[PDB]
Amino acid sequence: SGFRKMAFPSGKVEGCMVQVTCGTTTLNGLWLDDVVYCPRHVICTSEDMLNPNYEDLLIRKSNHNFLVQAGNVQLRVIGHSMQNCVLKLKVDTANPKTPKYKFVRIQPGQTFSVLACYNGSPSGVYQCAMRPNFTIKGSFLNGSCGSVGFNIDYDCVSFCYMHHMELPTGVHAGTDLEGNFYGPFVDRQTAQAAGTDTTITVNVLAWLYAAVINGDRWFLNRFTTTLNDFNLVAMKYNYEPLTQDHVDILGPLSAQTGIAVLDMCASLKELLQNGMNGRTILGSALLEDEFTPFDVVRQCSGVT
Amino acid sequence: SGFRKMAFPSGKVEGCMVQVTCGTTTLNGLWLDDVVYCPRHVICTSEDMLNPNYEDLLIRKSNHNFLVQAGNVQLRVIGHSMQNCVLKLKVDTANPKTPKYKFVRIQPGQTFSVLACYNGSPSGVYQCAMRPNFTIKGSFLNGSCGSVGFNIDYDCVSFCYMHHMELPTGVHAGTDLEGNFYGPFVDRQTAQAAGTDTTITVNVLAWLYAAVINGDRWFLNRFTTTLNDFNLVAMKYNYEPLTQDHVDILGPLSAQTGIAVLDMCASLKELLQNGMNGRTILGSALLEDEFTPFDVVRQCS
Ligand SMILES: *C(=N)[C@H](C[C@@H]1CCNC1=O)NC(=O)[C@H](CC1CC1)NC(=O)c1cc2c(OC)cccc2[nH]1
Ligand SMILES: *C(=N)[C@H](C[C@@H]1CCNC1=O)NC(=O)[C@H](CC1CC1)NC(=O)c1cc2c(OC)cccc2[nH]1
Ligand code: NA
Repeated sequence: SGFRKMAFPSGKVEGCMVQVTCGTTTLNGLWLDDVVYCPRHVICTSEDMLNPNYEDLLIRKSNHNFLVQAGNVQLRVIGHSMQNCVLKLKVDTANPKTPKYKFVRIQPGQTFSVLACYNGSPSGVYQCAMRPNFTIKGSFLNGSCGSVGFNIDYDCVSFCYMHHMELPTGVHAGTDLEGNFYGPFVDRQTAQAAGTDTTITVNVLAWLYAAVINGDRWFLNRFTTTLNDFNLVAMKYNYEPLTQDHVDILGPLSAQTGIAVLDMCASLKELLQNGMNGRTILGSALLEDEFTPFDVVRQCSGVT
Repeated sequence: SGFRKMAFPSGKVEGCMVQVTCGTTTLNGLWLDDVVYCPRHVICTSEDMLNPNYEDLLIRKSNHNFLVQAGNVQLRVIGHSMQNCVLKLKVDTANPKTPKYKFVRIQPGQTFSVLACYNGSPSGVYQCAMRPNFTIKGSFLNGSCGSVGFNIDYDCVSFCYMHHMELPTGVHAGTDLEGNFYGPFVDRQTAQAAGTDTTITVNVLAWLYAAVINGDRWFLNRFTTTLNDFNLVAMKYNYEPLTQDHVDILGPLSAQTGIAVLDMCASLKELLQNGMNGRTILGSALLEDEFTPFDVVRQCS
């Protein structure tokens, strides 16, 4: 037992982190097969960052302008291209540590592990959630761009995030592995504001199911509600609306505890309208929203 | 910026996890060089677990009773011995993925990363602290015994923990890699209670410095306290006392933020006496004590 914010084992991703340098700018890249993926602003200097014309800047670069390094070992760049905000550098060596992998674009509310790297060296790993406003409350410093977030299913690594930016409020922004930003953010040296954040409702429900599994069930009530009425109230309490996918992935926890999704939604609606009244859930007095139903299933059943 | 519970990258440890089976019991082992380390209760049956005479049980086993598996590859056991609660199985193959490593015993208040594994397959990694009562607030299920905790210094892995047991309260217990339990716990199948736990004060102070570095400073005040008066109040609230060494290691964070240590201690004393008033610090409604000063420095610099 015990419930912890848990990250995936990072070895498979560690085996793929490299160091990409253009001129004096050094950030991190992802070496899969014979291709290295990294943020394109590696080709920028400071004066270019303020308003960059990445096409014009890339036409001026050649293969021999890119220094790719695994450790201190150079990988020769034999091709280069730009896909949205991601630079793809074809190298001369296929990574022998390439795992089975996919590129996926996650939805707001999903979690993933971030491998914080600097100069191609992994420094840390932590668990993160894509907020409803398409930011992440990560932990990044200078030189962390190109660090990736990922999940692992069986032995297959699904890469979903590449880091690019820190907003003035201290949250972070990035793209998928196809270079498309999450949210309305652009890779420019500008102070950009995110929309107002909200609470991830499906994750709070997953946490309440985790409570019921461990005996904590004072918050259950008689009532049920329709999905639409619940979403209407939830938006009034700065909670995200619940999608059909959300109801579907809550299915296993509903079957394990015997509590239907809409019944638990009525329980949470009562919690939002009346409060907690001093009482606690899993010790905590705050409702936790960065555990997905998958995370609860993973820690309350064991997976891989 | 930002602050998260961060674990060390686990790849070097993943390269060493194997599956150890004796009879019907299967748990995890650590394969370093030509030796596999695992919890000794792998040799016990449900009958033995109540009051196991481990040396009698071990002398009755042979090399061929132990099935060591690296993924889908059998490792032939050519020796076996016992160091306290840890069984050491000598195999015929040296692990090529063996990193530079050390066996260390950590003190209460220190943190480490846990690689939770089942049947030799790593499933998760998270950050833990050795509680003052020598438990850890981990996340372990059946078959997780043999999972290890560790830190990493440049490229050297310091193994400090091997998991053995879950207490009735849901906290966890284990040994160092020399087989000596942390705390008054025993590897037998009984309900075992821990001593009263206290809060790691120096860690709370480091985490308040982390909160100041990341903008949160509603809890600060214009007051200052002496070390002894702060320790009086802290012990009143079941907090471990703050030593001069603790004050010194907070030095870098004090220099970075410009807040003296005793100034922050006045802030924390006000927090303990008054409460949070519904407010939060770094998204937490409770005072966090599982970040050492070094963890904060490493993350905020
Ligand atoms: C990549 N190495 C780096 C990582 C940042 C720095 C601190 N922690 C992080 O997460 N990324 C950047 O520095 C990016 C680069 C631009 C292409 C996006 N810039 C920012 O994150 C950035 C720039 C500003 C700014 O510029 C005037 C004003 C306010 C905030 C801000 N953030
Ligand atoms: C190892 N695979 C396993 C890991 C446990 C199971 C549940 N989660 C964990 O962390 N360890 C055990 O099962 C140990 C074995 C000990 C003999 C060394 N046993 C316990 O943790 C245990 C036994 C009891 C008990 O027995 C009557 C009563 C209450 C609690 C308890 N915990
Ligand atoms: Na003060």
